[PDB]
Amino acid sequence: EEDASQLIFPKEFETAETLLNSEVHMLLEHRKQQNESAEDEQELSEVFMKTLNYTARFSRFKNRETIASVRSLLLQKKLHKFELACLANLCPETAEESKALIPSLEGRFEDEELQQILDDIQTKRS
Amino acid sequence: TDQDNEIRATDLPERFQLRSIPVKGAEDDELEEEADWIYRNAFATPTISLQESCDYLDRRKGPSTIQKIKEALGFMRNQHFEVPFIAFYRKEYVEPELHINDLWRVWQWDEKWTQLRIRKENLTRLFEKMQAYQYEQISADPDKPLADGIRALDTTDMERLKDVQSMDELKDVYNHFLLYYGRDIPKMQNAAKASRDMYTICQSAGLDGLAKKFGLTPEQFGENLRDSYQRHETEQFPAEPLELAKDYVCSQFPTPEAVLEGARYMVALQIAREPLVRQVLRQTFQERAKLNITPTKKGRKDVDEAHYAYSFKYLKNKPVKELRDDQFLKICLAEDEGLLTTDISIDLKGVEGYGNDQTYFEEIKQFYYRDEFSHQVQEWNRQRTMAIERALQQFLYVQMAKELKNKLLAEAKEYVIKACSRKLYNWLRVAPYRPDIRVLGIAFSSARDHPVFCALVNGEGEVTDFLRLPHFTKRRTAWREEEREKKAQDIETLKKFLLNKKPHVVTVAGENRDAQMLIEDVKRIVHELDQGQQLSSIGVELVDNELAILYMNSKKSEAEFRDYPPVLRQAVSLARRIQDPLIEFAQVCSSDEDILCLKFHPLQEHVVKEELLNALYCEFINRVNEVGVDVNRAIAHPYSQALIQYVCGLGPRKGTHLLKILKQNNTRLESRTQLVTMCHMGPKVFMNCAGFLKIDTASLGDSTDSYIEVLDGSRVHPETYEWARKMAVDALEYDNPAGALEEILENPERLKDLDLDAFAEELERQGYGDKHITLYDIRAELSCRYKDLRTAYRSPNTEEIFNMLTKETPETFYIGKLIICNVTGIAHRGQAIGVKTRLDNGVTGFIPTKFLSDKVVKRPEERVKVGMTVHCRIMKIDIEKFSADLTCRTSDLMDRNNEWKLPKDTYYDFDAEAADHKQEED
Amino acid sequence: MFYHISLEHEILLHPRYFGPNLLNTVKQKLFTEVEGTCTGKYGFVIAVTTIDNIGAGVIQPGRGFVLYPVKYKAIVFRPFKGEVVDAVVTQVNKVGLFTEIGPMSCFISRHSIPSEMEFDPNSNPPCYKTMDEDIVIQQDDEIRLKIVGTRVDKNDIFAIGSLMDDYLGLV
Repeated sequence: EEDASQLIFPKEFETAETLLNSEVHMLLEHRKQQNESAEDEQELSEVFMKTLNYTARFSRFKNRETIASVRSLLLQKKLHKFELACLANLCPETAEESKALIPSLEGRFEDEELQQILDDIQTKRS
Repeated sequence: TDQDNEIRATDLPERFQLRSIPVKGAEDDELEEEADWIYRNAFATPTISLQESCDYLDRRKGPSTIQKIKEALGFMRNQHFEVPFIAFYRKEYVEPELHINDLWRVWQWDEKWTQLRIRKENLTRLFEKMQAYQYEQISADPDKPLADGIRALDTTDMERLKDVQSMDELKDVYNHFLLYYGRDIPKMQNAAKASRDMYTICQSAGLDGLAKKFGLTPEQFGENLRDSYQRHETEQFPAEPLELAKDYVCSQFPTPEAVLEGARYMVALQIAREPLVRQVLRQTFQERAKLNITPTKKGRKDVDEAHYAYSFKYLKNKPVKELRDDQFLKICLAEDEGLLTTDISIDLKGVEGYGNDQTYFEEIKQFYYRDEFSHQVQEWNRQRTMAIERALQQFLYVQMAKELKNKLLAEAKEYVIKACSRKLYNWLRVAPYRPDIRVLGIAFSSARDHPVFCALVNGEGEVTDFLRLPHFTKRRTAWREEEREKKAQDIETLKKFLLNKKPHVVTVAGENRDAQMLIEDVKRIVHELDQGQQLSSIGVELVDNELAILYMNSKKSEAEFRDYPPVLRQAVSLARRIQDPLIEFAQVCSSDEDILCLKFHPLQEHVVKEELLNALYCEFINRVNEVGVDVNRAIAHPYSQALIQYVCGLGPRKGTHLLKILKQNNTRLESRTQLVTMCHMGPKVFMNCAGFLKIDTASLGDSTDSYIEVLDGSRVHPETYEWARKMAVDALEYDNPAGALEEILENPERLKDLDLDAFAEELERQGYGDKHITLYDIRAELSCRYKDLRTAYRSPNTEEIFNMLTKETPETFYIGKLIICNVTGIAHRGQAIGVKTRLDNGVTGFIPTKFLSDKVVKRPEERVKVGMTVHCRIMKIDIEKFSADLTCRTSDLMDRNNEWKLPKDTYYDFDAEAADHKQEED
Repeated sequence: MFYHISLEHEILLHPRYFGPNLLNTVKQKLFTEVEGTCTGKYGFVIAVTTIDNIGAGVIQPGRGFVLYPVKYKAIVFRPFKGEVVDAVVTQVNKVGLFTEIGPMSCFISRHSIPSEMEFDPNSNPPCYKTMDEDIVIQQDDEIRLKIVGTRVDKNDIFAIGSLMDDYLGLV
């Protein structure tokens, strides 16, 4: 009974901090680099390969500088981690599109500043 | 289900109805377009990779085949004639360019044309709807010029869609259409209904207007690429790229460099999506593409000499044209397992300094360049250079390389399917055994304790008696006395059985090398009977038991012979197979995909199952129709009923229904006419299958009060019965129709006196077309009714016997291969010559004393013992004696000089291989 | 949805490894243990980033082994009902579409597809299409789907998705 429509989440997502697809891609590729140097190592699971390919293909941001800049930008606004991560990973192109994608977003913040934040996300992409 | 009832009633070939895309009539114009399209894409289009012609019926084609293809299309599309009917009764229209197998290719490619035609129709509607909706804005305000973001969907785009000849070109048109009009279609849908990514960012920001100032349109640049020169001169603009960039600067693109960066993407993407650019590059990749392979960490240790990817472990600058047969499939399979990584590129890798090493990007850089030294031109030239650089590497190189790999992979899979078809055709082409019939099939198991079961089948393949020999596998020369006594008793038991039953031929399963020992025992027993002339000579044959094994496993054998053990059941199949391989193969291979259980090709499992299955069943249809099917024999012998489904124009459903009516009426198929009067067969279905169904008129006898047509037991189609009667009348030089036909069959020698050349004109004069081929076929049938065209049975040769018993092939058993053998003794001639070994496949190996070790060997006794396992390398192979010379020297195993290892690829990257293991040592 | 959470796991150690490299074999076993697993409470576990601390292991009487409580920070991918995510089409047939979100696989039912889409068995690549053919989804396409259900199978949760809402389609 936990979803974005209600935002009534467990004590665990209350404690943990969410990550974006580009950060997860960076972390997984770093892990892959460390694993490859390892010798006589139970190789990485095929599931990890599939997840890595998925994360790399849909990575909206390409460098750690861009990721840090986006993180600071979104950290400035008063946004919960779940909405922040969902907007950053999907990256809606229009304010109406984001309103439709995340119902929780509508009715919370004004749309002129949402258009501004969305355009900032677009400009962050490279 | 009700679908089967509809198919049973419909007067169309069952396979035609079962086709995914329903067969529809084709107009003359459509036939002409389809015939040319089929010929270009199916017979006149060489494969990129090296593929040898699989055609085996012939005992390439020019434009003349287009007319033949059109004739074949008309017979199928309009007249609903199946491929077997056309190849057997419409030869004059399709031959000699088109054969039965080629007609299948046309039939297969006929389906491809229809789907491509349908897609073009759908895209045409979409283009028209966009063309109309876009015009709505112009209609309201014609004065206002179209915005730079609103391209004109002119007839050039529409005609380009009409000129599409392939799916790949269709996608280019569709992708090009979406790039410019993809955004507005959802608005188009609402307007039509009511009336009844990174690209879009640059459009909203207005960078599209800037994108038009770079010098050329995507279509213009594509023309330059096509002609390989500056067909269109780039238009220069006064202001520098940065000066125009600041004009488009906004919140989305603050810096001028970002403005140019965003604009540059539009040019690169637009160039990539241009179908003309895509078409030109698509041709370029097919001409200069090269394959590079580098093993992964996993493959660096997994790909040893015995691995199937050893030959292409390292590849450097190997043109795709060099790939042959299923070489690419193995490369893809190795990649699928993570053993290596592939790369398709049009530029040489690590070949710096080679003459004319400029990459494809450099060659076309001058096709979008302005030759001026002005500073502004250089900036614009620099801006132009990066856009194409992005266009090639980011989009065109990636898409085209992927497209080529799919094209290359499909060709490799097609070869594998072609190989599978060849194997099945050879098995089905073997004619029934003809003694120089009653068959005694003998089968045995690899285990020593297992007995030997002999199954006797009469002429119709019905089991009449069987023999069990508990100790037939034992050697009559065994030193132990009881074994000889046990072996001796079984010999006489078979001797008495042979004397009474008098089988015409004895077939022994080629389970293993022990089959040879059984052959000698059976032959010796027959020799004793023939020595005293108490019994005629009985043929002894060795038959592969792969099909027999499948029947032993198949649950169908259980129903037929519940009490017969598996070894005895396979004995029946071996005896049945020699009697008629086609019947056995069809009966053994049921609708449960049991055919795939047979080993056609090593990589037959890596190809499309539906494509492989369709090709295999085509061989059955071709062979079954050629041989013919006897309905009366099937009714009396249910096991032979599996041939009716393969009959032309019947299929599994109608074929099963045909037996049901005949068995329901408790009558026989006395004449072909009964298929319509009694079985209620449609005229179209009758046309396809009437000539391929045989009735044994002589077997009917006087019990059949109704009229019996002698021609019903011949390939002559009912439509040409009057022609056959006329031919018989002319042969005897009469001056009745039922008398000459009967007499000529008894003495057909008078047929040669006929002048069939003259008879052709008379038919042509009265409007029957060219029938010279048909007339010759009619004359041949009169000489011999339903003469078997299958290849005469012959005993397996030495090469086949070695493969049959050892289950080994040259690819898997070759000189220099590393094998494992067990020592069984020391070869003597005190004095010794080497060590004798036995392989797991039954081959007896021999290790000479000199090859027994790197250093000199004094006595072989201490080096190896009986039962010891020694790793050895094959030096020579003696298939005739199932012997092979072996060496176990440590230096030989190491093979530092690579003398024993299999040949590597011509473009093998030895430099990469040397470096890889060199870094490993460090 | 990918997540970064700290979890705890107790690893048992045979006395064979009570040597200088004990702490290393502890983390090696943790990595081999947790990585690749899936759980309903925490979803898939993608990778182990760091190890916060290794508690003092305990000697279990009679048994030779020693147990260590290893608190560790890991990446987990947990989907939710009513969540819009990107997915990759991997196989397309007449019954419907099959997509993948990271490790998870999804199947889109006909009732989750907009009425404009219609099944087409005649096409060579089976696909979902409408008469206008404005949007075409085929194998390897990127789609945006709404998760409608969660079902846990053999310690492997599988989800069913949907694209029935507005603006969910190939972009």
